[PDB]
Amino acid sequence: VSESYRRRRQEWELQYKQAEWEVNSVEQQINLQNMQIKAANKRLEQVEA
Amino acid sequence: QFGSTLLSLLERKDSLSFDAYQMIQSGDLYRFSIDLQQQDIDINKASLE
Repeated sequence: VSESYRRRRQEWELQYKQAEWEVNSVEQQINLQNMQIKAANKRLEQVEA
Repeated sequence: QFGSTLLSLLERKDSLSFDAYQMIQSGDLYRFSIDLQQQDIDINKASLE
């Protein structure tokens, strides 16, 4: 039983750390979307002019 | 004959003035074009990251 709990912990550790990486990735998405917004604005400005 | 001759010259002039104005006017769009193209380059950099 003791060793079983140990393995369970190993699993939980790996699991959470992977989720952590994913949490980082979404930030990159946010940055990209902001740049995209900038571009859209430029397009409008171009049409306007 | 003199009057008609002169008239034709004014028609010429305004033609040229139109074309000149049009060309310089069109020259500005490149500004926006450059802006957005460069912006896309940066966006691709972020994607790479």
